[PDB]
Amino acid sequence: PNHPLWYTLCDRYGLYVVDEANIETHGMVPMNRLTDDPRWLPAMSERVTRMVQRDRNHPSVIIWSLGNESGHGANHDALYRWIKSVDPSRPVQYEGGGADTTATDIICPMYARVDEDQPFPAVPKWSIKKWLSLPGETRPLILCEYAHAMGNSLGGFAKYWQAFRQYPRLQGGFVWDWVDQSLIKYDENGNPWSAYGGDFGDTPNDRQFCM
Amino acid sequence: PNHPLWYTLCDRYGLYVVDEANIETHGMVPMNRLTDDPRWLPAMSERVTRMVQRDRNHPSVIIWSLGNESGHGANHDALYRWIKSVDPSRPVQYEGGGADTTATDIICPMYARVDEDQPFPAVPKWSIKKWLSLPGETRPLILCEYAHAMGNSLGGFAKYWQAFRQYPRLQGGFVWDWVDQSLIKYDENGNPWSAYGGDFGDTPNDRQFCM
Ligand code: NA
Ligand code: NA
Ligand code: NA
Ligand code: NA
Repeated sequence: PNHPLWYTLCDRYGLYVVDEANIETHGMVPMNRLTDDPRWLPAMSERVTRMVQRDRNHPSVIIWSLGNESGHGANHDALYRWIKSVDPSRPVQYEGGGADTTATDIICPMYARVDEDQPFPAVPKWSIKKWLSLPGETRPLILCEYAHAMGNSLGGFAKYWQAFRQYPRLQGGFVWDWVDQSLIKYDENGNPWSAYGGDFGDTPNDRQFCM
Repeated sequence: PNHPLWYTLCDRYGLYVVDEANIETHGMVPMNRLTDDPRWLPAMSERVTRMVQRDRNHPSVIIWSLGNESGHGANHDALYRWIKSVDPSRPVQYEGGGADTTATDIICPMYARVDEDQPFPAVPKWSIKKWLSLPGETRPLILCEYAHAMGNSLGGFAKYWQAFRQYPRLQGGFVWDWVDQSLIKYDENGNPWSAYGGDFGDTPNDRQFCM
């Protein structure tokens, strides 16, 4: 959840907002270790329910998200249902555990390609075109993350947009991401420069991957 | 319906057969002029019912077809239902009226392309990959006719097969077609040569389009 002013500005200027609970357990092995554990349901529930209680009157918020990169655990299903019950006005989405779980109203993969399949075990990233028509699948598809804009990037961006326009059920995506997470440091002469991971003596670090 | 021996041979040698009623009204304007007419329901019914009565015990027959290029009329819907009631063991397909009507269990277009839409009014031929995922669509897609093998042809054949293998619900198709419809004529020296439309003084005719 963002600073409260963000929603007011999105209401007034006009932007569709996905409001996302502060839950990410990416570094767990496996990713759902905490999210499939009922001992962690109370802490997770507060991050979801208190978001909804705060932001539910904002017209700019059109979709609730259960968080990010926390696998798919039973706690996700419980909290998916909680939202559906308390606020029927907004779809609920969540990408974890394969982007098309029972905890999402929208097929919301991250970095699924347009034409090329990436058949990872358990959590494949199918071509977005192929994903829509898998036996029994009926949901819309909007990428929660795509076209990773790191440095000299956005090659093949037009390929996504051609697909989006041709396929009714491909309804777009969210580019990753808006702004480089570089920080200002100062040299000997007091001149500013853009810094990334490791530049503060932080270790271990992931270097430029924050930009 | 074919010569009775054809089905015996397909039973014993092993080929899947689509058994198709002798109903084609292509030259009508519009194409469904007779098939939407209840006066023509009796004649149409006999061409469907008498085929099913004859061929229903052949294991090689796996799908029934209501005919070819007769648009989509209420007579098709009536006869689709007759077959489903009398023989639940086999799906029913029919391409007329846009390949995805209420008179077909299988999306069965003719010459729909792999990636390219052909958005004809009323009877569009969508990209096969796109067709599967149109809002609400759940049926398998098998082209009743594709890769028109006229003369020096079959360019782009590999594109269909790549798509068939990638997409579960793209379950193949039937090439058009097996054998040139050329006829033997003899010259002044009694030498045989291959003839087509117009070579018998038949007029009007469509020349080499039978090959
Ligand atoms: Na679209
Ligand atoms: Na990053
Ligand atoms: Na297939
Ligand atoms: Na022909």
